[PDB]
Amino acid sequence: LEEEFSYPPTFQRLANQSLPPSFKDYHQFKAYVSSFKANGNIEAKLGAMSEKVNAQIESFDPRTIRELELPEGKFCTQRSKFLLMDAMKLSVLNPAHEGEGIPMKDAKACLDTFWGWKKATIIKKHEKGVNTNYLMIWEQLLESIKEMEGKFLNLKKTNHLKWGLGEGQAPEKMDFEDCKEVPDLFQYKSEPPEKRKLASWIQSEFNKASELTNSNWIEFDELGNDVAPIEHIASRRRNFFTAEVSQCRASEYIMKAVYINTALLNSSCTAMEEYQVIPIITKCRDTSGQRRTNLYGFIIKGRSHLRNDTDVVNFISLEFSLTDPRNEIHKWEKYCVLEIGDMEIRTSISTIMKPVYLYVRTNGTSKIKMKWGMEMRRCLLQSLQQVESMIEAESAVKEKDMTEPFFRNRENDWPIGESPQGIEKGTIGKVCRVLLAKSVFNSIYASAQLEGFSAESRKLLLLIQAFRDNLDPGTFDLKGLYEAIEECIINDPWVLLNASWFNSFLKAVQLSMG
Amino acid sequence: MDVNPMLIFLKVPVQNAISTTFPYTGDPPYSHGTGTGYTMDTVIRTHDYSSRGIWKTNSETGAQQLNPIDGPLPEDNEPSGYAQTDCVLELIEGLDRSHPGLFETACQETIDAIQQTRVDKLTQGRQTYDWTLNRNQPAATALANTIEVFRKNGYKLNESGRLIDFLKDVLLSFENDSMEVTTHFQKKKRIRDNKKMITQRTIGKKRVKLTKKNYLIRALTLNTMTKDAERGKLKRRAIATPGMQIRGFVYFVELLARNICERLEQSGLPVGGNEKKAKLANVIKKMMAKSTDEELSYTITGDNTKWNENQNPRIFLAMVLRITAGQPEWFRDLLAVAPIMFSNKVARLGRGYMFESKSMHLRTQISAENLSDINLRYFNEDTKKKIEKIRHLMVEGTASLSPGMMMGMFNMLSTVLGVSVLNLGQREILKRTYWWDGLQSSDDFALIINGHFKEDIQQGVNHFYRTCKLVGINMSQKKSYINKTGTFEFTSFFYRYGFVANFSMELPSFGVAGNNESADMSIGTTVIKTNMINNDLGPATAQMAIQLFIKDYRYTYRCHRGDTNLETRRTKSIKRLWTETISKAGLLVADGGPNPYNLRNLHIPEVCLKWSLMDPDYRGRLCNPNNPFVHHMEVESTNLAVVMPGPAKSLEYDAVATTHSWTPKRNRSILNTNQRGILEDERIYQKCCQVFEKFFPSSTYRRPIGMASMLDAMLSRARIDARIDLESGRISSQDFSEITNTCKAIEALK
Amino acid sequence: SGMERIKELMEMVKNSRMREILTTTSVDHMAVIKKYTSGRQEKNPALRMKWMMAMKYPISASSRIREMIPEKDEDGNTLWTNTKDAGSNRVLVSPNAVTWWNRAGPVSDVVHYPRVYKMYFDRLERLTHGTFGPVKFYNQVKVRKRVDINPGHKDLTSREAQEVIMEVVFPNEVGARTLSSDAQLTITKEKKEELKNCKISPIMVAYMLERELVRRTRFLPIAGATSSTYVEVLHLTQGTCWEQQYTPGGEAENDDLDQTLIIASRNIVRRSIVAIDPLASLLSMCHTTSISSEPLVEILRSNPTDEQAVNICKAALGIRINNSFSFGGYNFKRVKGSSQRTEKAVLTGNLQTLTMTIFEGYEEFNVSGKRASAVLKKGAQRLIQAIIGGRTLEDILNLMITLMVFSQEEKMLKAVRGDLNFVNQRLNPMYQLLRHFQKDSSTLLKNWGTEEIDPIMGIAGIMPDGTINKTQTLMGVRLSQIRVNIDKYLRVRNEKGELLISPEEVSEAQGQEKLPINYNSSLMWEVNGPESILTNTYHWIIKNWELLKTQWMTDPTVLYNRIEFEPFQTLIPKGNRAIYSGFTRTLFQQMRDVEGTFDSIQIIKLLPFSAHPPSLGRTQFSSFTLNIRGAPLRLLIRGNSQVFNYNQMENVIIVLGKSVGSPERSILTESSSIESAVLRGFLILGKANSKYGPVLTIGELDKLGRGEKANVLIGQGDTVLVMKRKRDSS
Amino acid sequence: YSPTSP
RNA sequence: UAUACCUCUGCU
RNA sequence: AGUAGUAACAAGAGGG
Ligand SMILES: [Zn+2]
Repeated sequence: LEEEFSYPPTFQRLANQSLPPSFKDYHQFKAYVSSFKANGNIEAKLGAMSEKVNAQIESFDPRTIRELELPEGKFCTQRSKFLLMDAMKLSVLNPAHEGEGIPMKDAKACLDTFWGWKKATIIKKHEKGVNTNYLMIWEQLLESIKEMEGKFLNLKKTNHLKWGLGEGQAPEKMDFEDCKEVPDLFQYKSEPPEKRKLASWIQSEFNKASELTNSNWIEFDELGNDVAPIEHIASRRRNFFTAEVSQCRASEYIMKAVYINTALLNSSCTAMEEYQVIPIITKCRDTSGQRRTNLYGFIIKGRSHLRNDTDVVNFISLEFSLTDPRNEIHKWEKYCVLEIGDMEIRTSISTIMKPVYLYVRTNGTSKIKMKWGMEMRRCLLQSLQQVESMIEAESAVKEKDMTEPFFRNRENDWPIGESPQGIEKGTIGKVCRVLLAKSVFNSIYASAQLEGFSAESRKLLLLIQAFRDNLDPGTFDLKGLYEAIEECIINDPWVLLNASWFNSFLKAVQLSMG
Repeated sequence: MDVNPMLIFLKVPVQNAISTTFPYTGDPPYSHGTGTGYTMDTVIRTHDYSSRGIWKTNSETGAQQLNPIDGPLPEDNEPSGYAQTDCVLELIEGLDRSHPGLFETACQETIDAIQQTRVDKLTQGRQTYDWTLNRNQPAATALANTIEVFRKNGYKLNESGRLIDFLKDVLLSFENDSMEVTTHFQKKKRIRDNKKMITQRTIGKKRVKLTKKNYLIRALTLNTMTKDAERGKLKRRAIATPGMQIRGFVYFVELLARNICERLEQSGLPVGGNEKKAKLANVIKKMMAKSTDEELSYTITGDNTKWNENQNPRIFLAMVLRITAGQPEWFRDLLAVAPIMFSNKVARLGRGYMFESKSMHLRTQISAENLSDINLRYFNEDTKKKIEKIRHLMVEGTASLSPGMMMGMFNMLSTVLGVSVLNLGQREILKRTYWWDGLQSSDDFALIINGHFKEDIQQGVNHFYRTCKLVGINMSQKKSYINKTGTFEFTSFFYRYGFVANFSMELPSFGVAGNNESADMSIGTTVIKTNMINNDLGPATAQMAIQLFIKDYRYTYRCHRGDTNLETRRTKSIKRLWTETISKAGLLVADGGPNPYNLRNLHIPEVCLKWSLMDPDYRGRLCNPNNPFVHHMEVESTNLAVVMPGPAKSLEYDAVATTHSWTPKRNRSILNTNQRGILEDERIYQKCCQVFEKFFPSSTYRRPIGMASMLDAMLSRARIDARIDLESGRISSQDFSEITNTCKAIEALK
Repeated sequence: SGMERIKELMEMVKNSRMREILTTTSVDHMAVIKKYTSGRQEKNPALRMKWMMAMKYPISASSRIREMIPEKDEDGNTLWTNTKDAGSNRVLVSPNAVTWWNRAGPVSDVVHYPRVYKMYFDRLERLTHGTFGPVKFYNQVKVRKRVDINPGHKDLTSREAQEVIMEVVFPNEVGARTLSSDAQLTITKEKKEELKNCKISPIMVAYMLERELVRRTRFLPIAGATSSTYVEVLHLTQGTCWEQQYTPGGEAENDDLDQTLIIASRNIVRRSIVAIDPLASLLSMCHTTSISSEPLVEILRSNPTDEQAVNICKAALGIRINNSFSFGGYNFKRVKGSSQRTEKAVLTGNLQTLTMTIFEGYEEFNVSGKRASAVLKKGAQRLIQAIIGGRTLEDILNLMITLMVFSQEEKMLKAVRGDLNFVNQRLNPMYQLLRHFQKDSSTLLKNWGTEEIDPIMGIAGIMPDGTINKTQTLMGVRLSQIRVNIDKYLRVRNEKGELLISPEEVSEAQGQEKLPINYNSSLMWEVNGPESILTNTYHWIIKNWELLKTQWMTDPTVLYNRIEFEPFQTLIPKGNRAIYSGFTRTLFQQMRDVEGTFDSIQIIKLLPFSAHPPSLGRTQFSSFTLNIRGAPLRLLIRGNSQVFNYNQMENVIIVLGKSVGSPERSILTESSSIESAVLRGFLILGKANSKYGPVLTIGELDKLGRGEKANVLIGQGDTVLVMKRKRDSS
Repeated sequence: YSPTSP
């Protein structure tokens, strides 16, 4: 009975070269370790080391510190996959449920509610694009819808459509031997993104996402019957949550996202070579109870041989709107806006005549981005469990279910915005819809910039909280922390607004204190 | 009014509204293209932090190897890897004094594992770099491949079946000077067809002998790639994959480090979330009980910058040898293998780069091997510069990386180093006006410093900070901060006089897992359940989380309820089942049935929950053990999924095996490559194991042990099974001879 | 048969490819090639499934599916194709194939499946037969603790279960080992009988048995019962701010019932001590309290638990203490002391280890066994004295042997020879020492030792040889030929008037209950546990602060003696209650004497420490100690601490991390340079000033003169200027 | 419950 | 060289 | 064009 394990000569020689510098042999170093005994080694070297190696505590006062620097540049453009506040719906009254009926049949039904179309004209060019291709694509689509007979619609690969969907734009792949000597063979552009300046529209968009609407946008599937008393309590509270969230504008964006990304992913997978039309549909229930089918526009899917999870599908989005693009032209850099008709609109006691625009743009997405768009309903969970924890925290202290007081009274309110008058407070329902909008916009505008800004600025927020808790906070390299934050504020509209929100918050804290 | 969610923090403390700072409902960042740019950054940065060290060229590989340890003490706060051997040993000794017998029983437990561990154990685990193919492969294939190439050369000790013998073969294999390997290449034949001649792609294999350098370089190679889906970071970073030669040695080192950490109160590893919070609650409880009413307490929310880059294989060799002092020298030298290979490690530089010509509209790929040869006119300045420095370190396609460590190589021994610094803060060791304790896991730490006055705290911070520097640990001054004990942060746990909830951390786990209809339902209901317990998921939101998961589950698997007006590829067949069924409430959701779940039943699997309500014939079909949809796996991998919060852990779920326990189709891209044949090998191997399991049914539960042949064992079993099946049973006399004749016929075929 | 399996083997051995593999690769190596695959572990399965469920044929299935279900269903859907899945001979298949099977496939017999899946179906049984009570809303304290998550774990090790599983499902392929315990045998025979002829994969049987038998634990935050069946329904029974009262179907195990009977009785006794009429309070709580929704008084009537607090409760109810037991044939009856128990293990002279349940504390037994009797005096592993008589010397000696073993002395353990093995009921280890020494005691008496004694008439000694000696005897051995009452203050005494059980002696140790306790008492706060006492007490002060503030000013002694402060007093160590009250009451009256300085937060903080008759000592305190779950916690007198934390940012008082309520916003803008109510007979003036000399500790403040100022280390690293005021306080 | 906003 | 087609692949 | 963001996609490979 024995056991053996030894180094052959090759490894023995590697063993000898993987030691601290002062040792010539592995057997030697193994003996130094087996016999070592500490005799003030750390204290000695600590006396020897330069006293420039230190961590000086600089105390942290949020009255001392500055606002984050936001970048300068051209203004940030819209970059969502679909229109938000600027969207316009053609709709029909329809008993159909939250996903029933043939999409293109529904779409044609919605079109057939609107007359007063026009010969289309370009009213705002996509400066970097061949705008008459956008014009011809709309007309091609409109006539192909007219002439379709089936469940799905595949457009012919015309020149104007091939262009808008980037057909053939991939450089042809060669072996390096065959192209070694080309002069302008360079490595792909790999600069950091160009900076951009904060613009009005993203704050406006968020205000509208936080509002209530007249329609229930989200239908919920069934639960098992309630039995436990806590389940009855839960369903009571879930009633308040459901209406507050289903009727919020951000939930409409959720359902637009879930529909578009679901339709794109499925068509991307099954119709890889077809230019397939996808109508932008939502179903909703009015507060009056009427069920309704809405049509926002159309999407033309390009080829979709998606292999890697980042691979791109090019698509064209053709979306109705009453918004005049010229009033905010920096918002629409990527779009070519057409004027396609005129609409008679009811008011209180007068009919108004407004022109109908078509926001057109080329765009792209990926399997990973589509996957996360299909899952955007989890935004509901982010807001609601924060709300429910607030209701539950008081319920613990008050020792009663504070659900009904919070939603029906207004004795409890929280700061959630600023007007010229100053800091405005809101009810728990408003808080719910603001946090829902925040979570929905994190999903619409996901970006590495947001990831970096959120994680690093969380540290600065916690430092501010420590001071306000009277816990005597201290930093080591506060300047480096600001750099880690500001490094992430490059060009994204949503991150720029969050950076601004932090400054507004910092400023509001400084006032109430000193 | 302009809405600003941040203004909530005016009233609600940041910890109690922390969910609003986690944007985890959007797709996380992904890398496109190569990680070669990042591997070079890591290799370059690692040497910079160690640049004042001592360069030397390796006898066996020719790679330039920087050694910074016992080098000049640092003189700035920049990241430094100038760890002092004697200071590490003093800390490791202090750990031995404070925990008598720990090292002993830790080594003994590891001794017992080494003696009992079989070669099988390396079939388990994450992917591994395969030197047979210069690519990552599943752990089991890399193991089979190395054993195959070892067998074809002169190495077969692992024939015993015990892992230490495979490890001996690995070290014996470095002496070879002509290691032979088979590659595969595409051959283009021409054949006639009824009446033209068409080209035919086929695959041939060719033997290649390797230099002594070649094999050594390959055996010391660690793959690299970019880490995707990482949260909280603007910029991507590189990650590494160990190879087959080092794996088995790493297993036993980490096993020692694990047995140490299991018994250290200050280690966050390897315990789970709730136990981490208990361990943190204990040192606060302990620090407060050991202090007077006169004393102070501050807490560092701590992060160590450049954590892997500034730890050292040589220092790990010191740790291992000190932790194993007084143990058999074979066991000390066995564990010392992995640190040594890590000191002479070499990093693959990745895919390479892609170039582009706008005038000519073409693209081309270039290997990382070509970065030595190549003109630098193609590259931008930053990349050019990176290539200028990496060339000095380049060795046969790889870059030498003696100092430092890379994320994904090594797990728990670096925490033992950090803990040893925490352990130095005992009152009875420091005997100053200050003292400290805390918890640590990898680069994250929470440190509690107590003292008589605020200036005592400063002394302790500097003493902690500088002692950490003396062993290559660099506390981030940008990302660490300090405040009076009461609030802190630790691996996204938020303490505010007690740990509070961080539910948004878990948001990505709410959804359809993508295993199958059976596993997903159990996984989904359980995610909701454990968050109600562990992260303050309120009952109303949890109810809605059920509603949303059912919606997502129904759409994903096109299994809407049998009375819907929706139209999918599955509605008609599900409609048939619906009208034909008497007790609809018994139909699973995946079969057009209703959702049974509320708060009270999240812990009951669906089939179990609906059993009483099922039509007998539906239930008999659903759970029919003869159905062709299930993969009859091993017991150890039954009801297992893989999930990513850590590296990549396995998630066990509770479910009845049904027709819904199916597996999705395999990826087929390999059919267009030289590796095509691997599919046939797998096809052959599977039938061999399928027939063996008819003679050894228990092999699906407990791996069988034995040096005999698979065929001889089956034959031995066939003879005696036929024996008792007749001698004292219910099989005829002529049949006994009918079987044993076939065993004789088989025995003749050798 | 075994006929078609050897047939297919030969057909495989025909193939040179397979015969190569089947001969070259060993059994050891087959585990490696079994897992040889091109397929990676899917990194993003959620994505891939959404991508793949859009395809026509995303499911792989055994090729024999093509013989079992049609190529096309009645609606025209293609159900299977001939495309082979990569790496196997399975074919790609549509989800419609799964649905067809479930509505038109072959039916099988599965009615015994609940027996294979018992671990799952037991969960549904507990829930189906469970009972719901009301929901209470209150701050819910949750202690992170390792607990069982596998109710019904027929407790075995992993290897033991592997032996069982093999015997049941793979009987012919068992290894060399055998079934070692009666646990492993009865389980194996029950499982073999229950799972008989159940058409299901043996792999699934092996799996479910593995999950069922082995104990599994987890760290989980738990409020209330820790029993496995309550751990199983944490999601349903507790949230952040609510408790859902619930009782799982099935019966509580006696271990659990005993463990929480002790906790409940200790808490009832601890509460009664501090009330005016303890015996009346104890009786009130006994009649209102329930365990697992069973009334406490009927538990006590039928529970044999022998513990001090339980015995005080049984005494108050007039029911007999479990005072006695029988061992070795003789009946032991304890007449003085108490049995504090400790399960540990010790070595013999044979170097064999044994898991004993050694008893602690000075005990006193009257022992009798029909032919002999004895008075025993015992300590922890110490025979202090045994006075033995009997009809026969043989009978006397046998009782002596039994007492020398019942003592658990080290002398007698060192004197054991050989291994201890007796029986097929195997007797517990106290009898293993007895039956050993009953059949031979030669070394026991030689090692026991001998002592000299004074000659007393009626007393004689006994030597190791067996002779009677008047002045020599074996150590501690001499040879020679209950109605209980309980008083108002819960002192339990015998007919003679001697003290049997004292409430002050009751074990201070706490611990979390295994089953829910519901006191249903006005003397008890809503929730169980000490954290609840703290939170509820300071919550009650904030809710009724205005009433209590004027009650502080006008009639203070009525405020101090409120009965809502009594639970708080159980957390204060007995000895400290009086002096803490004197320190507190003095500190308040200073705030009344020194006009201007008024601190509502300081009052609320220290108010519960008033509720005890104060002592007149003049000592100082920088904190009060509170016993919370066995650990002392220190509530600082000056400023915030873990126990009490006023957070001005929230305007909330935080008690052990839990918000206890918001004080009036008046108290945010409330301050004064001078602080009364911190030091007895001193005043805090402000920041430290070196003009008044070096810094002092609080223990060194006695040296100051009436009026002189000084610098003091008052707490939390602060240094402060202090004057000794001239007139004192009531 | 019908939510409302000013 | 251009234009049709045809086959395999969609994490390998 | 567009996606995108420190490097890629804008089909790859083959029937040469
Ligand atoms: Zn649905």
